[PDB]
Amino acid sequence: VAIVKEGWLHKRGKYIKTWRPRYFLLKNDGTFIGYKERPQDAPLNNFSVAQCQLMKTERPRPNTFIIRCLQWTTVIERTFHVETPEEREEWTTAIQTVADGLKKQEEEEMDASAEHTDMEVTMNEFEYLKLLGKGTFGKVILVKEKATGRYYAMKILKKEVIVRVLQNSRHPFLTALKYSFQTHDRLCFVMEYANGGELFFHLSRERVFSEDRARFYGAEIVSALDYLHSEKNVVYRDLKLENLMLDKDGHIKITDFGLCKEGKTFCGTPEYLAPEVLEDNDYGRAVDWWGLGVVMYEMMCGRLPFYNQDHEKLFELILMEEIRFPRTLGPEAKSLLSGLLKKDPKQRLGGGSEDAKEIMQHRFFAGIVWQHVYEKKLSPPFKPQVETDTRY
Amino acid sequence: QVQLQESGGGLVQAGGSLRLSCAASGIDVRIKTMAWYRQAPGKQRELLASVLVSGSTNYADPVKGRFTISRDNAKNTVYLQMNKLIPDDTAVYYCNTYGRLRRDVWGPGTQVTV
Ligand SMILES: *Cc1ccc(CCNCc2ccc(-n3c(-c4cccnc4N)nc4ccc(-c5ccccc5)nc43)cc2)cc1O
Repeated sequence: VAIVKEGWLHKRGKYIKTWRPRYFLLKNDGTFIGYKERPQDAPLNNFSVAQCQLMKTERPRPNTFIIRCLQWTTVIERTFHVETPEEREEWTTAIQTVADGLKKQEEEEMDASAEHTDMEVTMNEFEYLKLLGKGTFGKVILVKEKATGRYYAMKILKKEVIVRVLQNSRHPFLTALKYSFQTHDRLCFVMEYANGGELFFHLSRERVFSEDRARFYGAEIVSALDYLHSEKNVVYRDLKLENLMLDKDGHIKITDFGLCKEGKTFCGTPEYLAPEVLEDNDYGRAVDWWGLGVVMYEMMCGRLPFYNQDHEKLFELILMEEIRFPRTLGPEAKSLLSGLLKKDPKQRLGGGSEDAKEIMQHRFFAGIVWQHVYEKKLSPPFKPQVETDTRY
Repeated sequence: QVQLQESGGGLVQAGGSLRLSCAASGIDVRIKTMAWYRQAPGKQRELLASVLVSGSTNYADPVKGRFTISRDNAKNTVYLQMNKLIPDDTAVYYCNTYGRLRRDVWGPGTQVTV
């Protein structure tokens, strides 16, 4: 893979500074990646421009352009600003070209490799039941499939901002896409909805999970993330307690309900943001291991490792303050949490080339048979009180 | 202009035969799976036959043995030989590539009636 264009751009930030100078590489494989300075010599699809849509604007700043991509079921936007209108032209152009190049090669390849795959549901099929979320480009609502009584989450996006179940992720602890359909003006993703309750609620009612209970949920999270990282080459970047639910049997479900994007007040939950995300530094697989660390700290201590009602002070704590533990935590748990919450992503547990393997080899998870974790052969320490039972 | 153009339709006495031809201009039939389809007034468009780049053919049951799909690499064209035809064959006939199929792009089609 070769560099196709490179140079400085102001990158809009959502957390601290608003506009930050970053040195960006555009590569022929589609990756468009920014760095704090000219970097001196695995790729994540999060940073791909493939199938992007490019738009020019003049607010807030002149000479700004926006890359907009549908990543799985989420519309994400990357906003940028240069000094001259000509500069913008060269960038949007360089980006379109790489992107068209990728579409072209890909279509040619599947045209040539199609194997009698040359073959040829709607709103009314569903009962609305509750808004799960709202955002720039659409909403997420709880629905009941009328024909079956089964409950789903439907993500409803505005089709204009954009313009698949055979391409699902076969991992048990991720949210599966059930159906995907479009209307005259909408694009709709029907995805599983766990009915074991929200882990945030379960944790709240119980005050704390024991180390063995947290170990079970962590193993299942670690397994879902290893899969995202290594099978799909994507970072989740969205790990928080409120995005963890339980299925009927007590196994983890990581939700896929996010819309738009987060971040005086912040438009979401900032207490799980990794340092490098706050600083708009470059980030990779290791941000999800930081979120793991915050989630398991919360499970085993019954409170966040860093909190303040002022997000500014919270941000300071996350970047600067050393982790403190309750007296009742053991050393194996303290070792895992302190390694996952290393502020420098390069020295974080999981931040090396081995990624998830480092975490599964940590002594905290000794004895966990990861093949059995993947196969739901582990026995849940808690069975929610419940199939189509609206208990929660 | 890149496109596919079907030709060779018309009326024929049942049990007759017909050769439909799909002229790709702007596309390389040699690099693509090509298929033939048909659609009748009240019905959904029906996949009929495919020919992979190797040349491997394949046909759907209603037409197994009666129709043959062939690719003339030299002539950048696909062909569908229609033998021992039936009223239930009456329809508009389209040819297509995988990519155009998934984008719902179609040439003009040619109408056939038994
Ligand atoms: C401020 C802010 C907030 C949020 C974001 C982006 C957050 N996106 C969250 C995300 C990421 C990946 C996936 N994902 C899943 C998945 C994850 C968890 C549970 N269930 C499921 N299904 N599966 C896939 C497959 C592919 C991809 C993908 C990613 C990038 C590019 C192409 C494909 N993603 C997922 C779900 C949710 C950014 C920001 O700035």
